[PDB]
Amino acid sequence: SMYIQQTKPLTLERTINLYPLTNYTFGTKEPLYEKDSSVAARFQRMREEFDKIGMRRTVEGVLIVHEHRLPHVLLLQLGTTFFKLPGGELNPGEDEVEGLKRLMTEILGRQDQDWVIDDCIGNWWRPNFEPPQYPYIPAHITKPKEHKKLFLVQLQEKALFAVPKNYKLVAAPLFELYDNAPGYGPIISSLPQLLSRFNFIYN
Amino acid sequence: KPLTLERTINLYPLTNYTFGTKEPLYEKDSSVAARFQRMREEFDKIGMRRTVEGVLIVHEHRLPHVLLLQLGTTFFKLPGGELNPGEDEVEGLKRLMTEILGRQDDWVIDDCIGNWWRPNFEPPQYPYIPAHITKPKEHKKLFLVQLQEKALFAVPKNYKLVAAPLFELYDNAPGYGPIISSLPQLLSRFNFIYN
Repeated sequence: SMYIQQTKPLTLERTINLYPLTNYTFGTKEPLYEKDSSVAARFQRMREEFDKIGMRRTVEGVLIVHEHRLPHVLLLQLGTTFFKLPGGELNPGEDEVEGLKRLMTEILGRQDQDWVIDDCIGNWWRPNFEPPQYPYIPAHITKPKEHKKLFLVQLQEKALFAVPKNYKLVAAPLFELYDNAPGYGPIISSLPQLLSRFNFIYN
Repeated sequence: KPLTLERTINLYPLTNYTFGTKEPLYEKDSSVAARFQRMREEFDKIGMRRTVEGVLIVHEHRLPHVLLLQLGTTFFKLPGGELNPGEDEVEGLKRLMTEILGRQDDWVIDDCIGNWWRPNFEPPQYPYIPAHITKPKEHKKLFLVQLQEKALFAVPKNYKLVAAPLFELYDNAPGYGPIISSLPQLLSRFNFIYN
C-alpha cells in the first residue's frame, strides 16, 4: 500500500523527544561553591588567567522537558535569584563536548549515566573584562576574553540527578524566559529563539 | 564533525554581487487592517497561514551582514512570503526567492534556523507556541539560504536591498522587530568562512 519515503536531512529538520517534567527527579550531593565571591573579583581572576592561559572557554548545557506540551528548560538556582545552566570552564587542552560531559556530571551526576550532546545551539563572546556579552564577535575585537558555547543535551525518558546542596534544580517555561534578561540574563532569556528551530515531540 | 555540531558556511564579499532593477512588486494587502482580515478569511478557508523566509548573508571586511528588503526609510523585511496549500516549504521558499530577487532574462537551502508563531490575527508573534494556543493563525519558518560565490539579483523599483551588519540588528527590536533583531542569535551556531 504505502510508498517508502526519505529521510529529511537533520539540518533542515532536527527532531527532539521531550518527556513529562515529573519523569525527572533529584537527590542531594555535597555543596559546590563559587570560585569567585563578587563581580569585581570575577573579572580580576578572568584577567589574571587571560594573561597566563588566554581566552576563557566556557560550555553550557540546555536540558529540555515538557509539562502539558509546553517546553521547559532545566535551570540551577543558587540562593533564590541567581539562575544558571549546568556547565562551566573548560581546561586549556580540553575538547568542548568531553569537557561539558565532565561538568554535566560534576553538577548533576548521580553517585551510582552518559550525556547525549550532539547539537550546538549558539555562541556568545565577551570582548572585555566586563558583563556585556554578544552572539557575535564585535567589530575590531581581535582577542575576546571569553568564548561561551551552548549545546542541547538530550535526556532519556527518565532521569535521577544529584544536585549540590546549595543549589536547587528548577524548570522554566519558554514564555517566562522570553524577553526576560532581568530574571534570567541575556543568554538564558534568548533560549526561546535559540530553541525555536527544533521539532519537539511531546511524549 | 557532524552537521548537528558544526555547520560551516561560506561567506563572500558584498562586492561579489550586483543589484538589478525590475518592475515594482506590490503587497497583496493595501493596509494593516486589510492584511489581518484576509488572514481571517483564509484561515476559515485553508487554515493556518504558512509563511517561509530566507536569511541571505554576505561579509564586509570579515563581518557578516544580512540582506534585507527596505520599503522606504523605516520598514524592513526578509525575502519570502506565503506558501500555497500543500506546497513544499523549501520549494516554496525557492519560488518566492525568485519571485522577489530573480530576473526576467539556484538557491542552496539546507538549514532551518527558527520558527515563529502568531496566536491571534494581530501583530504579536512568538518563537514558541503560547500556553493554551491550540490554533495559531500563522506559522513563520526561517531558513539560512546559501549564496553562490557571485550572483546577480533583480530588485523591484519600490524596494532597496540593503546589507545590515549583525551589531545593528542585535537588541534592536524597535528598529527591526522581534524576528529580524534576533537573527544574530539564530546565526551564532554557524561557522562562517570569509572568502
